[PDB]
Amino acid sequence: MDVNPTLLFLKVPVQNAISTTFPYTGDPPYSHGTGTGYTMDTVNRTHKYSEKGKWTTNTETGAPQLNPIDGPLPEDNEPSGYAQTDCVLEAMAFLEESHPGIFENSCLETMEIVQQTRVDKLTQGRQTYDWTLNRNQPAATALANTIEVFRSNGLTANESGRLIDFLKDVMDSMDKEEMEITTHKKKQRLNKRSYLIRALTLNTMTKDAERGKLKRRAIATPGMQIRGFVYFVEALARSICEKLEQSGLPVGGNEKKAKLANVVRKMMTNSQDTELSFTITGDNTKWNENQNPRMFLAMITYITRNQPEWFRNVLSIAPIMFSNKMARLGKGYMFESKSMKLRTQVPAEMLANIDLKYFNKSTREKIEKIRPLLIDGTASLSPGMMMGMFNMLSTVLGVSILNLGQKKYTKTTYWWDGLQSSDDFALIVNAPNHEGIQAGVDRFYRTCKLVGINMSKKKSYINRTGTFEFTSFFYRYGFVANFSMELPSFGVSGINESADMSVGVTVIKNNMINNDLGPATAQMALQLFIKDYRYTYRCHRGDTQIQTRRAFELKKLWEQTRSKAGLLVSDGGPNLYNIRNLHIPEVCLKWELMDEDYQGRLCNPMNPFVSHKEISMEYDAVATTHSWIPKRNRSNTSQRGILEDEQMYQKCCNLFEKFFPSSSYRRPVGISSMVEAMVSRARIDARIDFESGRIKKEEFAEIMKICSTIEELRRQK
Amino acid sequence: IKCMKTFFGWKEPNIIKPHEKGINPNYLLTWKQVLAELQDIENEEKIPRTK
RNA sequence: AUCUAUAAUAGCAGAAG
RNA sequence: UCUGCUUCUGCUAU
RNA sequence: AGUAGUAACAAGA
Ligand SMILES: Nc1ccn([C@@H]2O[C@H](COP(=O)(O)CP(=O)(O)OP(=O)(O)O)[C@@H](O)[C@H]2O)c(=O)n1
Ligand SMILES: [Mg+2]
Ligand SMILES: [Mg+2]
Repeated sequence: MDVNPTLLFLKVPVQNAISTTFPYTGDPPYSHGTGTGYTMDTVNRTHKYSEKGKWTTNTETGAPQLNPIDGPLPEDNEPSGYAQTDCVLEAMAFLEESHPGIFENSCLETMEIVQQTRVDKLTQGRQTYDWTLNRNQPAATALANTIEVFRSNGLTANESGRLIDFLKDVMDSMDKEEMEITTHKKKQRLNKRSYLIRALTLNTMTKDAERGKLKRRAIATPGMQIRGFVYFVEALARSICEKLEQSGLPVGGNEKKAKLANVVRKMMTNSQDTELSFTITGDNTKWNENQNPRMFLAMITYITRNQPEWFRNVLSIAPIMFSNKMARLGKGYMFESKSMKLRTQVPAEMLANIDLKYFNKSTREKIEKIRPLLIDGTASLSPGMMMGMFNMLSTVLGVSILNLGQKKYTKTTYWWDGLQSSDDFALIVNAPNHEGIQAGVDRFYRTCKLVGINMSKKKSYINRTGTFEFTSFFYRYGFVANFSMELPSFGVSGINESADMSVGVTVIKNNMINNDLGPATAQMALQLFIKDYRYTYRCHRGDTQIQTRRAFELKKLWEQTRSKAGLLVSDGGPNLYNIRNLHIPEVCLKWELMDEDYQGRLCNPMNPFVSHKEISMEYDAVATTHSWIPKRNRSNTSQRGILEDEQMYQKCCNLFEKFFPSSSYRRPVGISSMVEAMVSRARIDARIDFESGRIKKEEFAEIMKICSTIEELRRQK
Repeated sequence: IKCMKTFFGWKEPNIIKPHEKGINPNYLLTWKQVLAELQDIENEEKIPRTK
């Protein structure tokens, strides 16, 4: 017998065993070299889908920009970026007509959002392009560098702390004759065009650890001048998506499954009995490369009708900046000579003035096709969205096309509705016969073509209503469990012993709750997690023979302890977990069983493995000694000048927390400097203390004198 | 070392199916070196955690 | 009965597009 | 010159 | 050589 696992589908429906088809036990594919190839190929595809558009030269950056809007209607079924503005405006108008007041209410909530949001929001980002260094940096570091450069250039509206004031600072920065960068101290001066190109740049990197793809692709990260505007636009689009029944966003998880099930259920209820009902499991092809920023500007302009003009402007800036964006090419390439046995790095900035003899066929073609767009090591990319930068606005566009499917708009016997999550979509078509179904599908496809949406024909299929797939959720008369997708969440997390126990047990319990993890498999998952935990942390049961550096101390503690069942697993104790007590932490689970001296040692108030805060008297520690801190190795470049800046930053922040007790519980607000706030707090505290009677004459005088000394030092350095 | 001692029947190693793109004498010498260093740190019976 | 929300600390990890 | 955006979920508290 | 797969590793300073 030849074993064929796929033959199991001959009896078990594919949905009820979909977990088999997800091979998430092996490592995911990574990229190894540069991402310049994928970046250039993305730019060339974007300009190929819009090649019949109009070419112009940007008077501000000098970049060739392609405009495919209102271009010739497509003649074939290849992806097209030729969205018609009148069709997009009609889709918006009919979405507002079908849901009266959606855009007005969304604009009110977004006005509140825009007026209250702080600049600190921008620090909630991951790796960000930093134009001051022309490199990727943490979002908070990039924002701090931007604020420092803006301040040294006389731009200080961001001192208000509001995001919109920082956006005004960005707007004013885009009008300066020259930008001063002060490194460490080399004083560089960018001119208007160079600073402008750096401000409209999105750094490009290759996406790593991605399942389901044979070939790698490029992702983009914008700078700080783009992120605030994109945040405001995405907030407006999220407010809109929240009010739409077809939107699969921003709902996620169990709430998303419930919404999808209820909406599909209502759709099947609305469909009359004599009607034929079909469902398209549909993907859209080249979604981000055919989403035009000009159509996003049209959508925002229609959505913000009759709003204050400042609001329309601040919402219009993101599509404008994305219409004039530049894509940084990346790291370049690497060249090898076998005969000379040497290798060298060729930067991307010299890919326009390099000889094409060095490259293979396809890379030479890429460079030849992309050379007219190269400026300062970036490529002009007017069309496209550059990989999920306006997820919610493109969701709104897709939902508008879905909304165009009611019988009041089709004016025929067929109609359609469905679900839209950015690019993914489930389309339910109803019609009195099969010809009507075909006509409705053709009309939906062509209407999508009219707005720059291209249904992937090779990835989409259609069947009688009742089963479909939407955003990796498989629906067979109801959504099925897919446990494999949550498989990489099982294991030792690497935080510390306590946190790893908590995470392992909690993951097992939540997988029992959400992903149909059965009780026997849950017990076996518990056993496997305890094995992996004991291996990782060298904390095998005291009464064992495994030889490790920790085993002697564990044997001593084991033989020392009367009640062994109270010892934590990290202390070589037994595993008392079962299905009953997964929701209970480990220290609480066996608190009754602990020996008194072991319990008073594990939870000692003067625990030396956790940090202690001053009130040299300190607060008592509560955590156990298993909550230690892992050494983080961060030691070979020239970027070692920031280690001292960060150390002094930390010193200042600890002093501030000594003056402001709630600063680390909630984010502090204030336009005053740190010294001013701290001195005023010290003064008012000394006053209400001398008054209430905790300090005397002389201590109050001394505090007031030190405050006056600090204030004359801040005025007189 | 103990599991190897359970086997009697060692011969002089010779190449039976060569690696057509490699240098096979290097593989023969690598196996001989593994045997020699095992005999070395066994003759010592001061067997470290790593050799 | 409602409850992302008559709501907003932050970081990390998993998944999805 | 190298883990982006968005959404959800879980854990933790420099 | 090998890993690997559209570009890299097979140390670097
Ligand atoms: N990591 C990710 C994955 C997806 N996305 C967003 O989801 C879209 C569809 O991805 P997708 O992966 O479905 C496109 P694929 O099906 O591979 O190819 P095709 O375009 O030829 O059809 C992208 O264009 C981005 O907007 C993202 O922002 N980050
Ligand atoms: Mg789909
Ligand atoms: Mg896809």
